[PDB]
Amino acid sequence: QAVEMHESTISRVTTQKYLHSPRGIFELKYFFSSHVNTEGGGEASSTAIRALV
Amino acid sequence: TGEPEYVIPDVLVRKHNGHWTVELNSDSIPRLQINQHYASMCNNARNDGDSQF
Amino acid sequence: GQNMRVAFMPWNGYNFEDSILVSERVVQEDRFTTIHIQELACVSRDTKL
DNA sequence: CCAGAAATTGGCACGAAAATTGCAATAAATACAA
DNA sequence: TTGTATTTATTGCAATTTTCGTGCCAATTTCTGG
Repeated sequence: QAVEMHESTISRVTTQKYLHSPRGIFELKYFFSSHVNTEGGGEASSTAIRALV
Repeated sequence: TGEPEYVIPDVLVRKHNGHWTVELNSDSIPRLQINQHYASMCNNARNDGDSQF
Repeated sequence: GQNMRVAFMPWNGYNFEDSILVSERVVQEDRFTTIHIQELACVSRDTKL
């Protein structure tokens, strides 16, 4: 929705491509994750929950 | 014995002027160019068999 | 350098062909002792794993 | 100390949502001959 | 003056497979009263 393209194009582009950040080297598919609910009403990613655990 | 293996990133993220900026890694971006010699060989007076090719 | 009390004479073949005979008192006074400093480096990088 | 009770764990299952892969020629703009 | 042949500009839909969270329960480990 943000870049006004199809989900298949987004899926194909972010395949076996890496990104360098001051924190490390991450695959572009590392930033997509599921979620659970939250008492306030929001959502919390599974990566954050794994880090907390 | 041995040595670690690295990976060349495709996109670089850095914090400039207080905001994060993203660019492409210029050391790995593929690029091509048209040979000007054979391209300029396209003479109309030359045989059509070569010209169409 | 340093100022040294020197005599010009042969001494039992120990100054043969530009050799130099040195007193022990020179060593005991640290008159030609030098300091040397060396640098070592360790680099921590980022790998794929 | 013993044995029954209770807490803990992970394999399997269920639907639902999300990610992946097959499909191969056209729309429109522009320059040229009557 | 116009109708037509040639050259840029099009980077999605639709099945299908895979992954998500969470319940059930058999097997295992921990706990507590007489």
